Amino acid sequence: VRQIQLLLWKNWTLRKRQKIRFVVELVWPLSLFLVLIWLRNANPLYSHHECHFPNKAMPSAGMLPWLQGIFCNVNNPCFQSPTPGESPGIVSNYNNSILARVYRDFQELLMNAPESQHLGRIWTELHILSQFMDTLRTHPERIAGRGIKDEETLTLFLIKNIGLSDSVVYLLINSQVRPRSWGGILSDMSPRIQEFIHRPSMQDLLWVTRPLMQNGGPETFTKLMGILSDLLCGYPEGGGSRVLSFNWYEDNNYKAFLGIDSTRKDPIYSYDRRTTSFCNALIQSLESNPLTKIAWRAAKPLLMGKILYTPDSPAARRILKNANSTFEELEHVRKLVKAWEEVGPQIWYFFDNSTQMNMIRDTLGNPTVKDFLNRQLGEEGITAEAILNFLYKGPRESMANFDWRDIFNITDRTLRLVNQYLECLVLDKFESYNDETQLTQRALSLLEENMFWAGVVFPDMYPWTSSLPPHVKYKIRMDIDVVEKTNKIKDRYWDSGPRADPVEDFRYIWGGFAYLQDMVEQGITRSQVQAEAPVGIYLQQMPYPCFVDDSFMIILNRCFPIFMVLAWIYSVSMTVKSIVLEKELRLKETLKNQGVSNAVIWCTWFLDSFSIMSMSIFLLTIFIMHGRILHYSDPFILFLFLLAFSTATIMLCFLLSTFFSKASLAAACSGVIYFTLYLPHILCFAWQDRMTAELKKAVSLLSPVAFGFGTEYLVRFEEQGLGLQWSNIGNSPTEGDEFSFLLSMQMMLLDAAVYGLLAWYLDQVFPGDYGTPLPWYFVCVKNLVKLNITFYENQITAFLGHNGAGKTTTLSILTGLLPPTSGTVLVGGRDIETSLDAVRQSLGMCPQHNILFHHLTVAEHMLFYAQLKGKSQEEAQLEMEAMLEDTGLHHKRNEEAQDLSGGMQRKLSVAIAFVGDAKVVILDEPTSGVDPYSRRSIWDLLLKYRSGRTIIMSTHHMDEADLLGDRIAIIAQGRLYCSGTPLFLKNCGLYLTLVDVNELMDVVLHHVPEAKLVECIGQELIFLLPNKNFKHRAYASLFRELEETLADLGLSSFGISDTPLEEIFLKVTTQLVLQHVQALLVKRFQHTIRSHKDFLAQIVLPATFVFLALMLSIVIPPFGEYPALTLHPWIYGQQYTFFSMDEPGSEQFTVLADVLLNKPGFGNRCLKEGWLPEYPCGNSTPWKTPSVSPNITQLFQKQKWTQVNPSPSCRCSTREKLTMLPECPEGAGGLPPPQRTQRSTEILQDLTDRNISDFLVKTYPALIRSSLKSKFWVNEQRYGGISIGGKLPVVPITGEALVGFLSDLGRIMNVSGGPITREASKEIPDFLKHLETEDNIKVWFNNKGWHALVSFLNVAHNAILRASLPKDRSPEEYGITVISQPLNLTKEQLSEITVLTTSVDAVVAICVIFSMSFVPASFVLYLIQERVNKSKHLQFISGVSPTTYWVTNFLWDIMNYSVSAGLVVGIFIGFQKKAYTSPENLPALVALLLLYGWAVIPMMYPASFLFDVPSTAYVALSCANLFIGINSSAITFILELENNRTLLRFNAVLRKLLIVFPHFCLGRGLIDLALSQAVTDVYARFGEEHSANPFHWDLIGKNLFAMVVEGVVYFLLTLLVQRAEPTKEPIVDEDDDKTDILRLHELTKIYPGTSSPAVDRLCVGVRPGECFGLLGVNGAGKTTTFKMLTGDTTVTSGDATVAGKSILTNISEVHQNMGYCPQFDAIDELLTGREHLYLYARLRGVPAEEIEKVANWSIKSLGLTVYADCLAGTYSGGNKRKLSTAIALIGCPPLVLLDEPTTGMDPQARRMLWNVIVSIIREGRAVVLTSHSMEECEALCTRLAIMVKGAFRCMGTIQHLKSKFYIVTMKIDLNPVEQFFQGNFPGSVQRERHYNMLQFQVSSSSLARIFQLLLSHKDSLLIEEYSVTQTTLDQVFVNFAK
Ligand SMILES: *[C@@H]1O[C@H](CO)[C@@H](O[C@@H]2O[C@H](CO)[C@@H](O[C@@H]3O[C@H](CO)[C@@H](O)[C@H](O)[C@@H]3O)[C@H](O)[C@H]2NC(C)=O)[C@H](O)[C@H]1NC(C)=O
Ligand SMILES: *[C@@H]1O[C@H](CO)[C@@H](O[C@@H]2O[C@H](CO)[C@@H](O)[C@H](O)[C@H]2NC(C)=O)[C@H](O)[C@H]1NC(C)=O
Ligand SMILES: *[C@@H]1O[C@H](CO)[C@@H](O)[C@H](O)[C@H]1NC(C)=O
Ligand SMILES: *[C@@H]1O[C@H](CO)[C@@H](O)[C@H](O)[C@H]1NC(C)=O
Ligand SMILES: *[C@@H]1O[C@H](CO)[C@@H](O)[C@H](O)[C@H]1NC(C)=O
Repeated sequence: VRQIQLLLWKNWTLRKRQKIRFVVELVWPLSLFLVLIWLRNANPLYSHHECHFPNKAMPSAGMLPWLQGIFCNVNNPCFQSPTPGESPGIVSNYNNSILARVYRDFQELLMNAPESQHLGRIWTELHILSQFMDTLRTHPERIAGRGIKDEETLTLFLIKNIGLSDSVVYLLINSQVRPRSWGGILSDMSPRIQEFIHRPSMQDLLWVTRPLMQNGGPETFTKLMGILSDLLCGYPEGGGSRVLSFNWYEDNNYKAFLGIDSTRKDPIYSYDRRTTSFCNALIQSLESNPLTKIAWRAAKPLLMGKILYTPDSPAARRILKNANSTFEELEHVRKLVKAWEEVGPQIWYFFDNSTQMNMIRDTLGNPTVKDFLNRQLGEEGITAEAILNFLYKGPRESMANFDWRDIFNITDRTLRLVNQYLECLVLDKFESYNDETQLTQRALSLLEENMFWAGVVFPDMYPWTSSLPPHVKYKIRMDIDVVEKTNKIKDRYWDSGPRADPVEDFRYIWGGFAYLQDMVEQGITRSQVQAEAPVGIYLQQMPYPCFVDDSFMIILNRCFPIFMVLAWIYSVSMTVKSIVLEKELRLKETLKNQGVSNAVIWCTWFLDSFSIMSMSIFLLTIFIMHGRILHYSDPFILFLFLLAFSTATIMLCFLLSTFFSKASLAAACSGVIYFTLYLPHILCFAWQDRMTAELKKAVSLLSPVAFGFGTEYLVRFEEQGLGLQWSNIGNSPTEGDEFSFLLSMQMMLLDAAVYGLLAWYLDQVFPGDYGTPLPWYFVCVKNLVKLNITFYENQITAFLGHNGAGKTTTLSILTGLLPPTSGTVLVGGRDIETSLDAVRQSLGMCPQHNILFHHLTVAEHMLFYAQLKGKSQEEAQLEMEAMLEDTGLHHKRNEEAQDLSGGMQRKLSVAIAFVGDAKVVILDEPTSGVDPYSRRSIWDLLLKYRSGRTIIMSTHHMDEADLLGDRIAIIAQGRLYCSGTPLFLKNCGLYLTLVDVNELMDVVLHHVPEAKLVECIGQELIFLLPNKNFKHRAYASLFRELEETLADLGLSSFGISDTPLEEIFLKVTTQLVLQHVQALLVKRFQHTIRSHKDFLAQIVLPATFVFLALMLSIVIPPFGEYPALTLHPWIYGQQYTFFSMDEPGSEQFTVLADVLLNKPGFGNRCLKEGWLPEYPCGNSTPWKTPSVSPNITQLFQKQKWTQVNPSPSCRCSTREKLTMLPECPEGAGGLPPPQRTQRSTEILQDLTDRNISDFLVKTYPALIRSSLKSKFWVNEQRYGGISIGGKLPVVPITGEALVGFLSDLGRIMNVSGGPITREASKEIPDFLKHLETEDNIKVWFNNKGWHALVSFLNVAHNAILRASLPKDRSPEEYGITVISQPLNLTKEQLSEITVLTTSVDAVVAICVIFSMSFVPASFVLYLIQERVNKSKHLQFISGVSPTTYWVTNFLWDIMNYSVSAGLVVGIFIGFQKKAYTSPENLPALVALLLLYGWAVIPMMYPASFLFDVPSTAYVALSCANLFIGINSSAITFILELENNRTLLRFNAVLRKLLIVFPHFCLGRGLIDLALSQAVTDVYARFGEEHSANPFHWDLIGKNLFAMVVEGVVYFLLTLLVQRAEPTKEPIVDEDDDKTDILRLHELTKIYPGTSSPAVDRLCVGVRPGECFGLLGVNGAGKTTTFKMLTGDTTVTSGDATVAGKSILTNISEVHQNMGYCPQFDAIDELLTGREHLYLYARLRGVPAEEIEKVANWSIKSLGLTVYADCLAGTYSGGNKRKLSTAIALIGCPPLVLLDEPTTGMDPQARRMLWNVIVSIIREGRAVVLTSHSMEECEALCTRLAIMVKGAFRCMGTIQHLKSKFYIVTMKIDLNPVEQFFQGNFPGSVQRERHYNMLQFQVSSSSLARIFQLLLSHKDSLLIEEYSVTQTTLDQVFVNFAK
């Protein structure tokens, strides 16, 4: 088919000529995705490496490990390499620290080396003899000549004075000449000590200790913390990495969009306590300084907090006595520190005054080897005297490290400071309360000062239950701020990451829940068993693989379809508007009649809507690739997906093309239907994806839903990279989901196909032009019988006929639109047998409506309409040139059809009506409405196309038929009357009009006996004379007589006229306002009850929106309710929990494993119904083994792999592409776990003798991928078993009896002494036993599960309890359960819940406002409908001033708004929506609802003036109101949430700026009501309560007052928006190129009501009986004068407006003067839907009262009881005009301005209307006519006037006016008549060829000479018949504006 090319070219021409929709459709979606590009740039993707978190020691695993662990893991570091904790045997990570390295260097060189054994003897020598001390050493010394003392054998002295030739003289005794033992070879462990101090352990002293030694505190606290970590922690890789857990999606609204988030109620200051009075100082310094205001707030409950137990029963006291294991040893530590107070005074006694200190001073000569000390300088740092060093520098003397100064003083100061700090602790934390209700109030009291840890309430035990049940159950009641919420157990939004923030998500560790829980369970276990065998807990979080968390992935999954829909919404609207407009102009019917099929039209529309769509999609894909938003998916499959979406939406537009007939309405409605069809994808995405049937084709019947599913799959793929590559486009992609991206696109294409097919099916049957439901396919033209018509080849055969009397059906049969067959209508020599071909190519037609496109130029209109049935384009140029030459419109070749003149449009349509060489042509009213000059132009065009064509024109103008062409054909409901020329059909007589009565009538009677005065009208006289056998006396002798006698008689005019064709055609066939507002109210009531698309659509749609809002708000559960969780591992779904059995050599560990995995099951599910009341436990115990995977799994791991990386790693490809999880290969973690077994529900894996980390971190991606199906609530099928076994590598070697060694050191001293040190040392072995635990167990927990670390503590402690008990009391009955029940919230805690609820309240308030705003939009639509379509100024002139009109419209608006308000309040009254139905709150709500309309309707009213389309105003107002309300509520709500100078602006806009808007007032009213209700509910169960009476006069009352004042001021504004006479003359001189003494007479001038001289200086007025016709050319449209005279509108004063309505000028009295001149409303102002009562409403404006007459007054009309009962919108073309002109004359007004009194009416009705007009002018009621048809202005206008170029030209009666500005027709050889017309008559004109029907016009008054030669001498000139007619008034009018 070739029509597709031309149709596509036409569509492209329209698209290019629009130039406004094309540019925006191409540019604006790019701008929309620029938002996505900006969001991608702003929101980055977080990428991070592998994590291996260290251990988290528990209080049951010693004090030292737990304390150093809580100090080390303050950040919970992420470590790439696995920590030593994950290893099977070793469990302590802190063996790389400086202290650990020092302790490893020691205990190796010194203790564990067989070198100190010898020195032990010297150490234990002591040799401290108490009796042989204290200056008691004297000996007799009787030895002589020898020593060991001094010889005493001499007569002079012994040793001193006898040192010369005598006895002993020196240390060695000698009588002749003067002169055990060695400890450790005089050196002991010298080289060992030197080596030990020369190790890297010097870094402990000379590198890191030196900053601490200098001053108290080296520098800022960060460096001190780092130094302490280096000493204690010693973590590798420096400071550990962090994940920062960037996920706020769990509440925390203040920190996301409210700016800075305020903390909790911070304490004021240290307001006294029982502490040291120094601890208060540091507490104040920490809780007031912002640096530590956060850390101390999270540390005060632990150091200074209380734990409360409810039962107070002896069992509870016994349990807690076994639970204070850590505190009873922290007290021991504190006592040990405090023992310094007594030790120090005795240690310092060794320097000031001590005998021991003197020994080293006295040992310098020979004791302790030689003079050198350290074995004669054994080491470089050794030796020196040491008597002037840190060893001693005298008891008191004045140096870098001399004496015990700089060591003892600093040590004492540090120890005293440590004792003071440690005294700032509370260890009697356990407080004994009862009944569990004092617990809650005391916790509430303590939480103000943060001195409250928790409360351990025990269910089901009375205060008198000394014994302990086999199943001991207990609860922990934490504060909700520092405990995980118990209402949600999962994150509810899976984000790739380990969820390991130090402070944001580990509320179970730093909050103290886990520590207290473990202490309580340890107490319970040790009370129920009491068999020692201590086993702690070393909770270790599961490793996490390297991940790339992209925060943008949340977007583009719920925002990409939003943007796509909002991007093609305007294209959808524009294309639907174009399609509907192509049918509204009745142009699709024209195309179908021309020959092109419907399928071709659909195909070309698809091509037009697809070319621009493809261009836009190409631009969008280029932008997306350039925007770096979809970087990995594909460059091309995205383009294919968008093309599929485009064709789907084009098919949907084709579907929505139906159900519509108006372009604007369809354009407005499609733009919202296309989004409503996209809503249920959002509905399924929001809390509905979990409930899926694996085949969403049923719900994806809408294309946007399919696009949403496809983009969801694209998002889910983009996380792993390669989103939509061809390799995995479909074939069960996305973790084996049945629904596929490829399948989704294919079914969307099928959806487009079915939409197109259904659109075809509907369009074949829905339009009213034609239909066929359920088709179930399986001499040129002449008519002998069809009745007898033979259209001649060169005649304009006017096919006249009455409406519905064969004038339409016969044409429809002949044109082939409805071929009846069985006839002899041989059109052009061809029959009906084949009318599709060779007929339409030469049967160009023209319907009544125009067939010109709005936007095509005339240079292309004829081109398209000639090539539609043409073949080539070269001939098309010649045809266009010929058509332009004929039409004479060559100058206006580039002007579009819309810009063409009104009269030129019809001329062009007739020109293109028959252009493809149409031999036979059909015309339907070629000149229905045109200017007479344009009528003559189009007639000249038609007469130039008669060379070979046989044009057939069916005109309702009988006057036009006689002048268009010969051979008229009138059909009188059957057959043919007479197919002859009008001259031969006129005589199927001659009426001469002569314009005193007695003198005028005397001439007619005297000179003729058959002369009769037909009508003696005013200023007229119509004389009737016979036509047949009239001789010469009655032919023109009267004209000779009238001309002979014309000076005496006035007349001044004369003429002869023939019989008009109109006759021939018919021959064949106050106290007034109260009664006006009532009428307007009745009209409104009738209109609103006779329209189901305006009343119900405005009282139900808001109700539906409010119901949807209520449904959305109700389903939201309360946010402030926190239930209690049983805290067992089965709270989640089916899961894998592993099982490592390490340290097999311990029988206790073997029995623990056996009673963990086999006998009582994994967990707590006892033999009785416990720990799982609703979870039954089955009996499977399969003990299976995984089958081999010989693909590569049984082979790749079958090679030799060392201890390192036993698995073949996996691809952490986060280098060039962000793949999030590594997506590890088939190797994964290696061989599968040896067994899978389940007892209750969970699969158990025996990870024994197998690497745990290499499996846990590597098989996790596979499990999560297999489990991730919705990404909302996904169970990763694993949370972490517990690894039985593991020894704490560091254990105190000394153990017990260390005090005995310490006592021996203090034995020879006062180092022993003091009451405090005895108390500290009496129970030291228990302290050392509890310092660390030898055998220990590890626990693995997945922190992504919220309640996992707690639950696995519970299962581990249950196992420990079941293992420690002896070989009796079977463990199947023994268990412990914890229940986390947080405390009830406080004011500040519930403030967040109040804000969260107020958010939903504001959302529902916005929905209610948007729903309620529709009614004012409907009122505006009605106002525009009755404004632009007239009937506005019609009611103005016929009614009271606009003030009362607007008042009654306001009253009706209130009446129609009250019902909707009642519906809304009645849908709120059900279910008690947010307690809006309360007796105190309901009046406020109903008042707000009622007053919102009163306040917003006056703002809706002015929108009528701005908007002219009565359909675009609805959307442009609803969207505007929605935007205003949303903006107002958002500004007034989100800004209300931190004193950052925005609160002043917020208050200003709340008080003065935004208070004006009623939408803001209603929003504030509902928001404040919701807040008040929430506060009342909060205070209800707190016992406070308050009144909070509505109408606060400052909170919600101000909104009501604002609405009340706004309604009045805006009504005044609407009234204001709706809100000269120099000289005049009575003289009339326009007749030749003095008062008012007549009825309905005017004596005034006139001036234009504009800035240009439109109508100035008009005539005076009209006589009582005078139908003054205000005619004129289209240049002077008379609108500027008609509007000024009546109807107001453009009735501005201008320069000199002085015209009056016969009683007063139209200055300051137009309203009073408007009661005399009812306009005829040439715009067909029947804008209502009232039947038989529309005239009842229009009959108002009665002088005093007509209520008893209005029934009969409506009866007087133009033949009532015909269409009166029919609906006003169901009237025919002329019926509405007849009704309008009947209304225009109801009160017999003196002056009537009948503008276009009839239009498109059959002559049978035009004659009746003219009869009514003459009847009403007979009495004296003047009328005014301005119709373009000269037939009406000649048969009705007694006087006539024509205005040209802005001024009138001529006046007077029609006959006298035509005389200043008589054609004889003869019917027969033109030889004798031509000679007679040139020999007898000197003047003549053309003879109109020799067609035997010639028309002769004489330019002279010698009518007498045309009688004898014409009638009497007819045979002399061979004339069969003759007739004389004067020139038509149309010639005179054309002559003026020629
Ligand atoms: C768990 O063990 C700790 C170990 O101390 C208990 O701590 C309590 O500590 C306070 C102060 O250190 C003791 O108060 C003292 O009472 C004596 C009189 O008995 C008085 O003379 C002192 O001046 C001081 O006020 C308190 O006695 C002590 N508790 C016990 C039971 O001895 C903690 O109470 C233990 N918890 C449980 C639940 O048993
Ligand atoms: C805090 O909330 C708890 C919820 O369990 C309240 O305890 C019960 O609250 C309900 C109301 O929903 C009452 O009907 C019960 O009587 C309460 N229990 C008891 C034993 O009285 C608790 O009262 C609340 N505390 C407050 C509001 O201070
Ligand atoms: C911890 O374990 C042993 C204990 O001596 C030793 O290899 C070293 O101190 C540490 N090993 C590490 C950190 O790999
Ligand atoms: C400790 O240091 C102080 C401060 O200089 C000093 O006065 C004192 O002598 C030193 N030695 C002591 C207190 O034994
Ligand atoms: C121990 O202290 C007491 C009193 O403080 C004192 O008398 C005694 O001498 C001291 N010990 C020695 C060895 O001096």
